[PDB]
Amino acid sequence: TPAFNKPKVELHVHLDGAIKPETILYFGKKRGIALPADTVEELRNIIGMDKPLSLPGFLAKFDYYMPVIAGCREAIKRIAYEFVEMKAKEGVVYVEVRYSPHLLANSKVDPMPWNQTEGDVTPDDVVDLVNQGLQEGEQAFGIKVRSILCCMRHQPSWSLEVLELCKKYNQKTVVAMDLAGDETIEGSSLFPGHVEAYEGAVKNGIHRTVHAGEVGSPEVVREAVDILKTERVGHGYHTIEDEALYNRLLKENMHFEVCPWSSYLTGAWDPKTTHAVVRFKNDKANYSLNTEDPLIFKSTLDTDYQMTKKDMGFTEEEFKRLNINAAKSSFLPEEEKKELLERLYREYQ
Ligand SMILES: OC[C@H]1O[C@@H](n2c[nH+]c3cncnc32)[C@H](O)[C@@H]1O
Ligand SMILES: [Zn+2]
Repeated sequence: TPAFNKPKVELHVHLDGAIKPETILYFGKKRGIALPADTVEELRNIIGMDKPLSLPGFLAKFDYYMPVIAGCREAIKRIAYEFVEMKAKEGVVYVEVRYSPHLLANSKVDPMPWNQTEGDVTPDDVVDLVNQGLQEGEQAFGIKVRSILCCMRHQPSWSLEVLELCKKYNQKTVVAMDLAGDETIEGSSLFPGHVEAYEGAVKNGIHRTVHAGEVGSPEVVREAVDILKTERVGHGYHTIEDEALYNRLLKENMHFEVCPWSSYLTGAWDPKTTHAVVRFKNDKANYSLNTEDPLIFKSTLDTDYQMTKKDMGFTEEEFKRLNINAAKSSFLPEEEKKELLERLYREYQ
């Protein structure tokens, strides 16, 4: 009994956080790289989370498997193809997948991630590989998929290259630029490289989204909106703490990419207090429901819908509403955006 057994739109999920324990296990053995466990079940209990951690603590779960995928063309392409398949099964008709091309390369990246040995999988090459896997999956499962390239908060030197990658692969799946990573790194939103990459995104027409306000204060969101110029805000739960900012973003119709389950598990939400999404629902705010990192939260898109249904009392009326806003707020060109909307209204009939 799915909470919302109808077509959905997902705007917030990381490719490297949506991998199958099985594929992780396959390449661990195939490359002879160690994993913390040798059974999908135990691998899933080590990588996955049962209780709230902190943002930096949760972020460490990637250390376990990223080395197994990074540097391998076959793996990079495969996880891209299998991602589409996963989303197809969840009943998602349009998705924007995000990831850091740098954390998957093993050549022309400094610092070299995961202590890898120089290879030939360049940051540009990883973008192309994901594109190919994404496209093959679209043909095979029939859903539309697009990508977003992430800037890492702690590594602003990578930022201008991410911008260049967005320019090159513009619409070749690539639709936007994101700022992901450790939100707690004081002043990370303001590092020159990040600011300059975003200034360039604005002048070159490249779409923008920024993780902000999951753990930081209203000010981090204010910097994302005012200085960085995001078109959307990843999370943004703390925005409501500044009635002025909240009400202003509400007026401009700012889109908040909400991830309920994630907010609880990253410690970002005290289950005693009313979840920010409730305020958004009541205020009729522009927001979407997202999974964020399904692998680590041992979850599915339905996890998040069920959660808002059971607690927070969401209805099908709201599920349809927020999905229309997600389609209106997607980074799809106008014509593709109309087609998506047409599709949903038909199926919501
Ligand atoms: O998907 C690109 C990167 O975004 C970071 N990321 C994943 N989930 C996140 C939640 N919040 C902030 N950053 C996150 C990860 O370090 C992953 O390597
Ligand atoms: Zn995220």
